Order: sequence, then C-alpha cells, then structure tokens
Amino acid sequence: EAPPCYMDVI
Amino acid sequence: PEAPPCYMDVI
Amino acid sequence: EAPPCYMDVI
Amino acid sequence: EAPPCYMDVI
Amino acid sequence: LPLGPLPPGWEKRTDSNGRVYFVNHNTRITQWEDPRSQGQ
Amino acid sequence: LGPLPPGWEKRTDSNGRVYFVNHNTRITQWEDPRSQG
Amino acid sequence: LGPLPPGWEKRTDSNGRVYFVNHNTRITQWEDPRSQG
Amino acid sequence: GPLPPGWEKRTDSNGRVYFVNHNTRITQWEDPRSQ
Repeated sequence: EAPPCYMDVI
Repeated sequence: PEAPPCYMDVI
Repeated sequence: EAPPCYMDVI
Repeated sequence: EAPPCYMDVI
Repeated sequence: LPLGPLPPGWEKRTDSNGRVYFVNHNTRITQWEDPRSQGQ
Repeated sequence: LGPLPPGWEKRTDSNGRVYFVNHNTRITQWEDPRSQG
Repeated sequence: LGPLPPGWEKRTDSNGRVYFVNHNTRITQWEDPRSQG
Repeated sequence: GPLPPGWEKRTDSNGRVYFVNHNTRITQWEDPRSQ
C-alpha cells in the first residue's frame, strides 16, 4: 500500500 | 532516537 | 493500485 | 486501441 | 435463437468514449469482444 | 487521567511500546497528549 | 542488481512510479523480478 | 534529471522502488522529479 516508514528505512 | 510506527503503518 | 496493464504500456 | 485495463475500471 | 446470458463472471461495460467492452472478473481481463461470439 | 482528547488513539506497537495516534494531523508520538492538559 | 532477465523492461508511470514489464508474458508488476530471481 | 536536494531512491524488500525525503521523513512511491 504505502512504502516503508522513514524509521524503518533508516 | 526510535520513533513510533508512522501513520501509514497505523492504518 | 496496480501498474498500467500491458496494452496501456505499448 | 484496446479496452480499459481491468484494474482501472474496477 | 436468442443470445443467452453472459457466462459466469463476465460483465458488459461502456468506456468513457461510449465504446462497449467485456470484463472477465475471474481472469481479470478486459476485451472488446462479446465472449458469447467466441462460444463461451 | 481522563479520556484522550478528541481525535487521539492509544496503541501498543509490536515490541510492546505504547504510543499515541492523532488522527486529525495523522502523526504518532510516544507522549501521552493528556500530559499536556 | 545485475541485468534484468530476458524479456523484461523497466518503465515509469505518469505519476513517476517505477514498474516492470514482461514482454513475453505481457504481465506488468511493481516488483523487480531480480528481487524474486 | 537529478533528484531534488534531500531525496534518495531506494528499493523495498519486495523489490519496489520508492523515494525518501530525508528533510520531511516522507517516503513515497512517486518520483519527486515527476512532481
């Protein structure tokens, strides 16, 4: 649906 | 840092 | 939602 | 040319 | 003969230009052609 | 304490840390908004 | 990631979202086939 | 094209490309250069 949360990105 | 789940993860 | 279907691609 | 993509018409 | 019903899963629709098309909700495709003219 | 202010929801993440959701502004934070209020 | 497998092409939609087109099977998907593979 | 300042292109575990803005912490599927 949406891409990963920022905090999961980093 | 740690943040909570982002709003798009919540819903 | 979904990517463009093939006939729209070409 | 071709009809609407399935995922566009649903 | 008479036409008979669309086969199960098929729906008739019209596009934004007024062109008639046929949707198969089982296989998730669309086509210009009435499946009843294809022996379905 | 009291109820959360209008718009907010409490949840618990998968690690068990409690957090707070503002559905009006679509943000999440660790701080209970009742501590402000 | 190395090259795409044969028949595949990377494209971008009108909103700028990257997708992948299999010209053998005429299938499109969001997922990079090299990440599967 | 270049990404605007702050932006980076990444790929998720499923292999879908997305874009991260490190100023706002926004992640989105859409290329910011198309916007």
